[PDB]
Amino acid sequence: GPTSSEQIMKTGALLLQGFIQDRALDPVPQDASTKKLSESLKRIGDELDSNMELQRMIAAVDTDSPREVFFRVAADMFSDGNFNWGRVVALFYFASKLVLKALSPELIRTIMGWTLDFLRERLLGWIQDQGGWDGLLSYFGTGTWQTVTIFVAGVLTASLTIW
Repeated sequence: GPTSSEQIMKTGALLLQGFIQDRALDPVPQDASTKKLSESLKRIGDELDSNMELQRMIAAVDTDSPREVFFRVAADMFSDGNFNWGRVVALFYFASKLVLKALSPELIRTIMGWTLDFLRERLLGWIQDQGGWDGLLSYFGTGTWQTVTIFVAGVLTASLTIW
């Protein structure tokens, strides 16, 4: 079921992989909720793509160690010990941005593993408490593409600054 850790990891990999192919390994087949989730992540990422302060900040991380900056940003976004879906979206979106800079190639799988490792270690308990990824569906329903973007862009920009 969708609260099983194994299902959460699998759906998470699929959402992350499918999301990284938007902004820029074979697509194992998908379900109905996960299709709705992929469409939503695409919409948010397009909206985040046009958030100018966010893009200015992402352009500001001159990163010779993508792993260093990635774990510093993921930790900082969660360093208060709380969780919410906006931070998760921020995490996925930032991983996709690191992929884009690497387009100068095996890093897709590398960066995906960083994100799923952070997901498993730091986030899985909270997602279980949410009922699984359906929690994220609700988060997109309770709001507006343009409204949720403000908050995702807010958490990601704040974290990129500390670094």
